[PDB]
Parts: sequence; C-alpha cells; structure tokens
Amino acid sequence: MSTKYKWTRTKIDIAEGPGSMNMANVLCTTGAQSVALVGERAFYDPRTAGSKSRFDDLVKIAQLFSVMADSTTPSENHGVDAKGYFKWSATTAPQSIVHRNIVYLRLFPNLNVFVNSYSYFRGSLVLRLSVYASTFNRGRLRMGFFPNATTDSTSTLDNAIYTICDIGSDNSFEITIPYSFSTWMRKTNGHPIGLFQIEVLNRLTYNSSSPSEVYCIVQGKMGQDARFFCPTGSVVTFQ
Amino acid sequence: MSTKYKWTRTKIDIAEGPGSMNMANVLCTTGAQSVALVGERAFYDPRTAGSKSRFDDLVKIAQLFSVMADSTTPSENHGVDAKGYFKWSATTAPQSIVHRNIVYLRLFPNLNVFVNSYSYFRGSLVLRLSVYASTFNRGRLRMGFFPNATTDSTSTLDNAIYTICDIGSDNSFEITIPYSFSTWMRKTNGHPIGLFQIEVLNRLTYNSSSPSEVYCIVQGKMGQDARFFCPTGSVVTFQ
Amino acid sequence: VDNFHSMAYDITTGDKNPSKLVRLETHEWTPSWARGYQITHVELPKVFWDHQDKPAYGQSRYFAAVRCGFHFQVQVNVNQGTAGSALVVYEPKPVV
Amino acid sequence: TMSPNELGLTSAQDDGPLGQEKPNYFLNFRSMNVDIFTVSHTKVDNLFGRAWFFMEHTFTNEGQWRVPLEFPKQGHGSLSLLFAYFTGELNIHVLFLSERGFLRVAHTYDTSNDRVNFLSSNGVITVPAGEQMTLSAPYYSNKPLRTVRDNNSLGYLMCKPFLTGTSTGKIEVYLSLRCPNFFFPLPAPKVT
Amino acid sequence: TMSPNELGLTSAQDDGPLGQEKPNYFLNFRSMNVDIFTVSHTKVDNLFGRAWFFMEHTFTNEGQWRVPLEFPKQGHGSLSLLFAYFTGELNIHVLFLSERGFLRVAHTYDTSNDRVNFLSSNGVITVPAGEQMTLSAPYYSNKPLRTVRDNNSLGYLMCKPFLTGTSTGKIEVYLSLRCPNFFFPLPAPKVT
RNA sequence: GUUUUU
RNA sequence: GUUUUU
RNA sequence: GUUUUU
RNA sequence: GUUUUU
Repeated sequence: MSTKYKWTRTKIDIAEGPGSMNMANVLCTTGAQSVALVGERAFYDPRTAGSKSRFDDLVKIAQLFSVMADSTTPSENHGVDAKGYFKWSATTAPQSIVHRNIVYLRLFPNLNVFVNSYSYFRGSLVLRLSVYASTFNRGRLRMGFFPNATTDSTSTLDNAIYTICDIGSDNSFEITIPYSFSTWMRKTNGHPIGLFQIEVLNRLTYNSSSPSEVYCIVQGKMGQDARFFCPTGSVVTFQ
Repeated sequence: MSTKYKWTRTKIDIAEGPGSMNMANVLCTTGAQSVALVGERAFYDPRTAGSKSRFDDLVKIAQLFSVMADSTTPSENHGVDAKGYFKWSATTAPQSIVHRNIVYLRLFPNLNVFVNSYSYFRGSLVLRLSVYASTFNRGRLRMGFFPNATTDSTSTLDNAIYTICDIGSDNSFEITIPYSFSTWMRKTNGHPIGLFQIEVLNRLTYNSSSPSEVYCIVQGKMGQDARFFCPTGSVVTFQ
Repeated sequence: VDNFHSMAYDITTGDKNPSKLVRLETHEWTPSWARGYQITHVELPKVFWDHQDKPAYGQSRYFAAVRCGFHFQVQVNVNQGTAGSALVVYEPKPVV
Repeated sequence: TMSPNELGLTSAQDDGPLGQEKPNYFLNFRSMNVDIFTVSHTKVDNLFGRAWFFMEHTFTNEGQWRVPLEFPKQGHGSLSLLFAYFTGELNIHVLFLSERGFLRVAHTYDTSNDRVNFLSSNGVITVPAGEQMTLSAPYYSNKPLRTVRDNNSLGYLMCKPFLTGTSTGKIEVYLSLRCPNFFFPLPAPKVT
Repeated sequence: TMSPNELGLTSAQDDGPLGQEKPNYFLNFRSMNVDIFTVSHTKVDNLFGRAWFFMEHTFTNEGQWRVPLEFPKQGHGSLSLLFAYFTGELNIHVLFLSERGFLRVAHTYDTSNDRVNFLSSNGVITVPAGEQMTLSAPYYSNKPLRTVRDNNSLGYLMCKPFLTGTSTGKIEVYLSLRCPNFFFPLPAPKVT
C-alpha cells in the first residue's frame, strides 16, 4: 500500500503575477466570483421590453441606416460639403454637382459609435440616396464613388462605382462599396472610405404645379459582410 | 516515455484578489475550513425541542398572523388610526367608518422583521378581521382595500376589493390582496400596500343583556405564494 | 341573450369597445418648418383617455395599472403637385 | 369545489395545530407562484449562509480577547430572533488588521474561563498579519440546544495576538452559520 | 435570379418591420464574409465582457462611499447607449490602493440610502490592502429592466474601508458585465 | 439559457 | 531512462 | 499499516 | 442528513 510515503497535500507552483486582474479577456471576467446569496442566476423578462429575445450581436446595429453629417438646413454650398442633406435643382445643369465630399465612417451616427469603440473593421458599405420629389417631377442623377480617394474634386464618374437614379415611385437609390484596402482589416478611424459624388445627369423637370427643386437625404450602413475587430480607446465623448 | 521532459509540479495562475473573503455567497461560507478535531459533524436532537424536524424555510413564518399596529387601548379616533384594535359601535351609522389607514408590511410584528431583513418581495397579503361580540349581537360590516392607494381618506368601496362580514358563529373575516405592482418584486419597505377601510354596513344590533359595542382585531400574514428576495441592511433595531 | 338580435352587434361589442380605433391627434404642418422639427406628438398611453369622449376613458378610470399594445395609423394627405417627407416614430420614455 | 371556509369565512379559535397552509380564493384570484431567481432566499441555510458584522476589538498588546457570541438584533440575522433554539455549524469571519504579527483564534462553548488559558488545545488557527480567515466552529456544545437569545447563545470566541514590536491594531469580527437548525418559533421581537 | 429591388432600387417607406437583412448585388460584387479571428468581437457577451474604467475615490478615513453606477458615454462601453434596456450580471472591478487595511465592498440596486448602513447584509467582500478583486453582482433589481441611460442604470456600489492607523489612499473602479441582455435599440448618441 | 467553453 | 511515484 | 478518508 | 451542489 502507499503507506511507504507519508500522505500529503498537493504542492503546486504559482505562476507569475498572482493576484493580477485581467480586464481584457471575457473568459476571465465571466469566471469572477459571485456576491449572490447562492451564486444564482435570475430569470430575465423580455416581454416587458416588447421583445421575444435579447440582442446578441452589435454588428446588426452597424447595419442600420443613419444620415451622413445630418443638418437642420440643406447644403448652402451647392452640396460641396459633408451635409447629407442637400437640394437638387431645376437650375443645376447636367454634369454640375449636387453633392461632393470625402466619406468617413464617423460621418454616420450609428457607425461613428463603432468608430469610437473598435479600432479596425472590414466589409462593404451601403449608401442610400432618397430624393423626395412630387409625382410630376422627373429626371436622372448619377452618384458615383471612388474608393479610397482623397482629393475632394469633381471628376468624371465613368470609371467610378456609380448608380444612375431615374425618378419614379421608389425614389430611394442604393450604392454598395465593397471592401477596398491593402490591409485585411482597416482602421475604423483612419483613411477615408473614398470620394462620394452625386452629379446631375438630366435636369429635374417640373410643371406649373410642381416644385422646381427637391430635397435629398443620404444614409449609410454596413453590408451583410460587415465586421469590426479590435476595440480601442475613445476619440470622442458622447452625451 | 515522457522522460524527454523533466517532471514538474503543476503551475497555475492565481486570480485577482487572492485571500479576499466572500461574506455574501453561502456556497462560499459553507466551504470554509473546520476547527473541528476531525472536521466532523454532530448528531442534532430535535426531540429536546419537541420537534420532529428543524425549520428550513423562513417564508412560513411570514405566513403567520400578527396584529397590525397593536395597542393596549382601542382606537380613540373612531378607528382612523393605524391601530388594528378598534371598537365597533351601536352608535356608528351605516357608511360611517370604524377603521381606516394606509397599510405597510412594517405594521405587522412578524412581517416587520422581514422588512428589516429583505429588500424586496412579492405575493398576496391576507388580513383577518376578528370581531368579538356576543351570540345576540348581529350586523354587517364591509371592509375593502384599494391596492397601492396613498390618500388616507374615506371612499366608497364599491370598486375596491371588499369583504362583507355578517356576524354569526365564525366571527373572523379574511380578505386577500393579490400582488399588485408595476415591478415583478416590490420594495419590502417602500410604497404602501394600499388603503384599508372597514365601513359600517348595518348598525351593530343588541338587546337588554348584550353589549352595544364590541372589540375588533386585525391580523396580517403573507399568502401561500409569498416570497422575499434580496436581503438588505437594517432600518431599525430590535430588542 | 336576445334570440331576435334587436341589436345586431357582436355580443362582445361593449367589452372590446375600449380597444377601438380612435383619433388621438391632428395638426397642420406648416411649410416653413425646418428639417427635424417636431410636427406633433401624443402622450402615450394616457392619450387614449384624452377626453371623457374616448371609448377607453370609461374603464381607464377604475384601474391604476395598465399593460397594452398599440397599432398607430398616422395619416397625412397631400395633392400630387406637392412633395415632402415626415418621420413617424415611436419614442419610449427612455428616448423622450 | 370551493368551500366557504376557503373564501374568507373562518374561526380564529379553530387554527390549532400550528401550521395550516389553507388556500384562499375569489373568482378572479388564485395563488400564483412566480420565481424571479433560480433559488430561494428564504431558506434558513441560504439566508444565514451569509455573514453579518458582529463587533470590533482594538489591541495594543497580546492580551487575550474573549467575547460572548450571540445572535444579532441588528442585521438580516435578526430573523433568528423568531426562533427559540439553535444547533449546528458556526462560521466565524475574523479580520486581522495589523502591520506585523499573528492572530491566534479559538472557539469554545465551555463557560469556564480557565479552559481558555491554554489556547492551543481549543484550536487557535493562525491568521498572519493583514490576512483574514473564516473558521467553521462545530457544535461542541454541552447543551443539545442553544437558546437563540442568550448573551452567549453562540459559544465564546478567543483572540490572542502574537505581536513582534510596538505594533498595534484592531480586529473586526463577522459571523455566519453553515446549516442551521432552528426550532419552536416564538413571537416577533419589539423595536427600540 | 436577382430582382431590381436587390440591385439598389427600393423605397424607404417600405422598410418596416425593423431588421431586414436584404442582400445587395452587382455584376462583379457579392457579399463576401471573411473572418480574421476565431471569434466575433461584435457579440454583446464578448465586447462587454471586457471592463472599462469608471471612476476613482480617494479616502482619508473609513467613511463609506456610495456611487451610482451607470453605463459609460466614454469607453467602448458606449456601444450600450445604442440600447434602451438592460438586465443581467454585473462585473465590478475594484482596486484598493492602501498600505495597511481592508476594503468592504457591496452592491445593491435598492435606492434607499438606509439599507446600506448595515453593509454586511448586502455582501461586503473583503479586499486586503494592496489587492484587487472582481465581484459579480447579480440582478437583484426591483425593476425587471434597467433603462440603460439612468444616472443609476446600474445599481449603487458601496465601499467602506477598515483602516488601522493614519494610513490613507485611493480606490480606483472598473466595470464590466457578464452576459448582457439589451433590448429595443434607440437612436445613436450625439457628441459633446 | 450552448446565457463559460465544445 | 521505472532516470517523480506504483 | 484502513497507520489520510470510504 | 440531498444537512455543498445535481
């Protein structure tokens, strides 16, 4: 029998930094001690929230449209600013620009939050232009996008990813930008997404009882392949 | 054979706050070391206590009747006080009030203890009015209860949870209040339970050899669905 | 139950009456108004008992607690010649 | 069906024996049990399984400290005052606040003062300075049951510190119990 | 085949119900999912499973410290501001910076100040001086859901230190949550 | 509630 | 290399 | 030497 | 004494 050896408590070596507290790995925090009377769990009630289940993934929120650099008043510079709230006019000639600006994720309310949370990301971005005109107004508008561009200057969109918008019943037009960068993941708050330009293709037509100019709204969201990766410090403070 | 690696004692990382003592979780305290000679357990003797088994759940005690704001003398304000010891009179007219007050758990000896122990709770509350009259006395008395009420004022009980009491052989009358609050659990010592009113329905009748007024006692206990949840600090000191 | 149905209504008419659809508000949008301006708003849920002429006003009086679901129908009519867009959104107490 | 007895009409003089879980109903009411947590917080083992402050002692020297241990009329432990007798394991939480030294801790139900002079026989676990231990004292009681109220309902606690230099400090104490056996519930306590 | 709806031509007034994972294509484009790590960093459990600074308190004496705990409008935890309601376990990370002593820590959602006077009933884990602990407070909330914004969205934290001599110091606090249940996402926050 | 992990 | 221990 | 414990 | 937990 093992009576040739005196019985003893197990001896173990304690690794470096015992007592060190890891506030980075979730696998570490979830295992923390419980101040609960019996280290028990509670029964959650989604109904009171009107939901059938909790919200598990945040990416889905990044996939929700939000106005770009939204303002109370339309672009007072013929749309050459970041305001995603500009006017299209009977006055503007074809090839004239109704909007132009360099796009960044922070220009979007929902996205700007992730920009201040995660350090990198990847995936396609979707922009939806909604022109609110009357049933009589007609015309076309081509909006292109040069991925990764930086020179904020009007330029032919023949080689850019563009979408021609013909006014009808569904006056909301989408444009997808697939992920385009040297790196596999890209800074959330780094290099611009590219040059966004919406040029006039065919003058907005009208009649005696219809407006000679209409309002437009530009929204932005992440694609179904969107992803965010490293959480980083904050660059701004919300309220 | 594993002789390509020198044999070693296991190495392990020690989580944050080693030596910290958890005085909140029972699962923690029950595992504490034993100063017992052989870390042994004793044989308990219930018989000496006249019992066949120990007492495992405290809720059962909360389910034991106790007089509300008990006093040595009956209500000297026609029952408009918190005293659950008032008089019903031949003199009081129908619809006149024999008792009225806002009910709180602390108004009950047994319950007040849980009030000073737990922070929240849930379940129905049962009040039992015991009118002690002679075999000749007859009459009716309606006691209602407006759950969650705060305005201590006499009001028609037609819409309140009421119970009409007709004097007979069993002169103890019960009234149940089912749990009524916005929250799933409710503060043990927070918002009132409601307005408790016992109005006269039919004047207490009597004769030459019977009393013209009798004594009444109001008790309170928790329902079979009663529960208490979080233990909190104390708001009072017992003796 | 009146077998002759001198009242040709569903027997549970009076019961469901308070859940009936009702006009909660009306307002005239002014053309001058800027983007993001608040056109109109309705206190929820006490608006369904807005006046003593509301089907639900009756019962709502005899109870202090409420738990209900809503079905709104914001209506805005404008001739074809005109254009514009409004944002109809529900704002829980947290948002408000 | 439902009897008039279960509808509120009863007699207070027909309640014995003690402990009648009679159901109470009305047309729109039924006893509904809803649980918010995976377990009970009313069970004696759980509630009392959580400690509560007891007292503090400041020591400027090794002199021994013996204090009667009793149930609280102050914290959530007051729920014990609803009972008359107790028996079972006793968890004692001691914190040694000192710079350099050791704290001898021991527990005995024995009323004799002398038995505690030689502390080693009793127990005397050692908490190094700046450390806190939780010792579970068994029911080495010469009495089958402990009246829950007694100024010494719980056995006496002994603390002697083996200091090294002029160092001094204070010893805070917390108490909790492991699986408690309470019997014969008595009337609720009064307030001060 | 592909419909014109999935090619960009749509109507903003036909988006309800909320949550339409509609695919968007073009001749040379298709949604391509590429994962750089073995798991997601967008999942609520993972992201929030990582703490973030909250606040610091400097104590020159044992006086108790109670502070409302709320969601951050500052760190990566700000992603919570996108929601309206919360419920679940709460991980509190406390660092006790002191030379010689002990730190009592407790958490309660109860708004009443008095309930916290007797700290022991609530919890009061003990972090010896120079040590840091991570306690996970359960959802002992009297409200089924916690509006995520409230200055007290998260329950109050209590810190009382049992110092021994003239020693003083400071207590830094960090917060994180275990498995969080968020509901009814609201509009994105503004910047200061 | 696979709501630590597979 | 049962050269940690059986 | 069940002479740690069953 | 499932009287740590299932």
